[PDB]
Amino acid sequence: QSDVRIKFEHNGERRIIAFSRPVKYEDVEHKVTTVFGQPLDLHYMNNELSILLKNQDDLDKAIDILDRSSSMKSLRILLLSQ
Amino acid sequence: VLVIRIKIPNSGAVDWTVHSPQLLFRDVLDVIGQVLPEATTTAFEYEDEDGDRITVRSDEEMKAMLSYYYSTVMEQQVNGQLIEPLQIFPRA
Repeated sequence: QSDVRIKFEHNGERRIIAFSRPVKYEDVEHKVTTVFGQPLDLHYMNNELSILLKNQDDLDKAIDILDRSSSMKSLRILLLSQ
Repeated sequence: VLVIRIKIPNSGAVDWTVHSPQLLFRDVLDVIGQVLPEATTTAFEYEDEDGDRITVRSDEEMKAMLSYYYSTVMEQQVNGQLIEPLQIFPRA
């Protein structure tokens, strides 16, 4: 429990931005808007599986996976247009 | 003391020894422009723990880079591994 690192992927580029805990969905979505210039859907990725994070509950569960993981050090989030 | 290793063409890198004043994203771009004066550089990449190339375009992104680097250095010191500089790769 230090900052949550989110590895955003968008159009062939990756960007890592750190978020202070507790991380709010609204804050992640706002960061996506200011960094990438438009609102974009958050797809949490693990290899061939992914899930749309639609809300605070969804994000919290993704962070729980990150925190329980002995391996993972960032949340990989693929950004796609709604 | 932070050392930033700036990749250059043809098997080199230029090491910049940064002393401690806030290091700004703009300052890194300025140094890259000195080192590579025939290139247009507006960003740079580094490699994360997954080996993924991560593009840096702002101070907030540069801060996440530095935090990662410092964590890595700290672990290396503790576990007695060779400490490497922070390698970056300038970017159009």
